[PDB]
Amino acid sequence: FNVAHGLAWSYYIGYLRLILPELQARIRTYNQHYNNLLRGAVSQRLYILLPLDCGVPDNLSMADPNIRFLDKLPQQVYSNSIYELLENGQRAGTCVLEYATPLQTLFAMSQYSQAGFSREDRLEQAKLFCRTLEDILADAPESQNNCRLIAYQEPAFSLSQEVLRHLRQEEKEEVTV
Amino acid sequence: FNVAHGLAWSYYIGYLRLILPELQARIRTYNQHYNNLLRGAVSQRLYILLPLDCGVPDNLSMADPNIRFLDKLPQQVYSNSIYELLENGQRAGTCVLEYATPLQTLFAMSQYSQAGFSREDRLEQAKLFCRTLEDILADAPESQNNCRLIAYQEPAFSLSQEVLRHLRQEEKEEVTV
Ligand SMILES: CCn1nc(C)cc1C(=O)Nc1nc2cc(C(N)=O)ccc2n1C[C@H](O)c1ccccc1
Ligand SMILES: CCn1nc(C)cc1C(=O)Nc1nc2cc(C(N)=O)ccc2n1C[C@H](O)c1ccccc1
Ligand SMILES: [Ca+2]
Ligand SMILES: [Ca+2]
Repeated sequence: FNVAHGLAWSYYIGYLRLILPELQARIRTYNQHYNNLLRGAVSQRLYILLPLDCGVPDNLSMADPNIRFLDKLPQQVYSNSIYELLENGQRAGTCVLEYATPLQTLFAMSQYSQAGFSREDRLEQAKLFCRTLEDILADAPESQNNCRLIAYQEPAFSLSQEVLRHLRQEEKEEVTV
Repeated sequence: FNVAHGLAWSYYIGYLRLILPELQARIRTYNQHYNNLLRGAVSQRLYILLPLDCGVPDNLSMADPNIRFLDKLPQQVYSNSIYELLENGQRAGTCVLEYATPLQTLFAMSQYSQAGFSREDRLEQAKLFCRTLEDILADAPESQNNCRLIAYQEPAFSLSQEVLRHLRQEEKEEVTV
């Protein structure tokens, strides 16, 4: 009994597979502007946050003030937000960012006593969710190239630094190959 | 590996548990009107259609012309539609009706070759989805009393007659106990 299997297939089949094909185009179009204006550039991939603690806030800035809302991404109806990642008050990167909503279900199940679903169970299923979604995106046409999973366990931490590490690695890969 | 487990928990935790508490109130309020006007009454439970063939049309009338859109249910934002069930052109019942959207995921997976998910698999998981959702609603507070699952296999059929059978049984139970 692994709720993560169905959660990952539902998230892919019912959302990612539908939104991702439009995204590269929406982002390029925006980047004409962003460039001419702030000489900036938004990464072309959807960055999906996968906190293993299944903590999804209503606004990213609350999880880290160095993650600042910049703009809504226009449509070519799906709402997607571009954020700037700050270091010492300076813009260090920009990207389309959002949390994987299925993790909220895992959180809610761990607080729903009738489910018999412990915090240990929640963590196990959050990891399984990440692995399954990775497997799906690996076999998937282009979708894998249109997004990046950012999974992290917080100790008992800077989310903006984690995202910047990925953005910088993404650029490195782009220019070296 | 059973995607139905996660589909059913996600459908409950992320939708049914959230909508059902408002529903009895929305329906009672509407029924003041419906009564004073057409001397009719809308059943107080959400009827969820669970076709085991995972065929979900964009409009109910296409699955059966004796299922006719009547009105949108007002809010106390969730969109819910009241339908009239016809027999020989006459109104025989009314209820809030909708398909269980997770079955669409099962359908899409059966057409997504990379999933390795056959029609046999789809049927097996559609049944498991129904059973799991029933189990969840059975342990759930009031939610079980605020909705009714209508699961059916179509041969190789009148959907309105299936729904009316349930509505009439529901009334019988109400008046006898
Ligand atoms: C069903 C897919 N899924 N499975 C799991 C598990 C988690 C998700 C998921 O995350 N879904 C989802 N993400 C969305 C993002 C936006 C946006 N970015 O504006 C808008 C709607 C979004 N939906 C909802 C979807 O369209 C829908 C389904 C049924 C009925 C109405 C709507
Ligand atoms: C996530 C829950 N789920 N799991 C499976 C599996 C199927 C469903 C499902 O059916 N979901 C759903 N049913 C909806 C009905 C209405 C209406 N009747 O207006 C509006 C939104 C509705 N959603 C979407 C939900 O709000 C949402 C999730 C993530 C992001 C944005 C929205
Ligand atoms: Ca956290
Ligand atoms: Ca059918």
